[PDB]
Amino acid sequence: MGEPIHKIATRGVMLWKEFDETIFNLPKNKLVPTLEAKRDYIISRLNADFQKPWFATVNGQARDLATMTYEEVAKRLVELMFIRSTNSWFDVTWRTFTGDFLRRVEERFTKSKTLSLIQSYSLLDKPDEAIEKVFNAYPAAREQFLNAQDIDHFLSMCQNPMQKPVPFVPVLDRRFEIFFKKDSLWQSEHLEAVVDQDVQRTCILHGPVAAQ
Amino acid sequence: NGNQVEIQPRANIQLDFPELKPYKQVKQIAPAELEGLLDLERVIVVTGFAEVGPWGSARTRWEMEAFGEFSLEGCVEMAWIMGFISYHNGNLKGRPYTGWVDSKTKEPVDDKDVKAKYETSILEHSGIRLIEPELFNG
Amino acid sequence: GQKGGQAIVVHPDYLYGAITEDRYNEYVAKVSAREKSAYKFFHNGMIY
Repeated sequence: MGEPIHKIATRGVMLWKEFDETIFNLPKNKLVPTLEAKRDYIISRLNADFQKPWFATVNGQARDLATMTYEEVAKRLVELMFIRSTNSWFDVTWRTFTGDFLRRVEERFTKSKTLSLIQSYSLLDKPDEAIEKVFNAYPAAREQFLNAQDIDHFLSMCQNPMQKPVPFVPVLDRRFEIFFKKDSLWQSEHLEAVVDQDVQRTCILHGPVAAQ
Repeated sequence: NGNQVEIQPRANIQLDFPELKPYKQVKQIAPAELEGLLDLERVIVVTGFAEVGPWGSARTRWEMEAFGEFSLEGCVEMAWIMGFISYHNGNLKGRPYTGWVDSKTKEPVDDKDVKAKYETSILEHSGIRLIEPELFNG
Repeated sequence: GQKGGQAIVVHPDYLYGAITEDRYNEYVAKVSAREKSAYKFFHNGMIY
């Protein structure tokens, strides 16, 4: 909403400040052209220095949702929402998100009425095996980019109100500020759910004078 | 004592590029002496094709020609060509919706339901049929 | 108006016998990439 906040000057907060003075203060008619002009720089900054990385990044190569395979999307979701140390999903709504995506994968690549291979999302407590099952049943999904409709569906369910906000930036558009800023305070207490357990990516509220 | 999820097919239209075999099989098909015998600047190939006709595109026309009836992908393509269905992405009756809607009523349509909703009208208004004055300036 | 014509089209796999394995493999990789881009474009263009 534009209110000042005192935060520790981490790389993530420094990126926040840079965007504040370079992107988020732009008028509406200039926001999209600027994002489009700066896509590569913005994506690299997100992946390097922020707690919400660019979602469509496969093995360090920046991409788009339209340029990812279904399998790549599923694995990226598991990589960003599933904690290996605790062997659990950080929260159950992200589990539901990934399960919804896998159900859509099955719907896209199935030829007739069939039983879902994910009967209960509780099967996703071992995400690797569930992904292997889904993409062994539908191997064509490992080498086909997302149908445009499924891109739209993915971005729609990134905007689900009854769901913890997704821990990544999925698209650059008029709602980039919302994607970048929303739900930014929990990561300080749960570094196990940050990309490299890196505190420098997170935002920590602290007073300047009281810091002494 | 007190108190299975089924998955519906969604149309996945393919471009149908030619399948490319391993070099071993493809080498088996043509004489071994053909390698380096031909001036490939003098060999003409077809790299793409298309059509607009009474049975829609080349994909839907071929489905009708070879199999006599439309698959799910063919039915969805014919429905979209004829303007029966249109894509929607946004709030629809408040709730968000991503998918096909009936072009006239704007009600959501599942891919599985396209055949039941539309196939009969698609077939009635495709191919050789009585001349429709509205298509030819009265 | 006495317009007679004939064309003969031959199966595309006979072309590949004319080239080396390395050239064929590089062609296959390029075609696969192009086909994925074409699918992306086709579906975007269709729904919009």
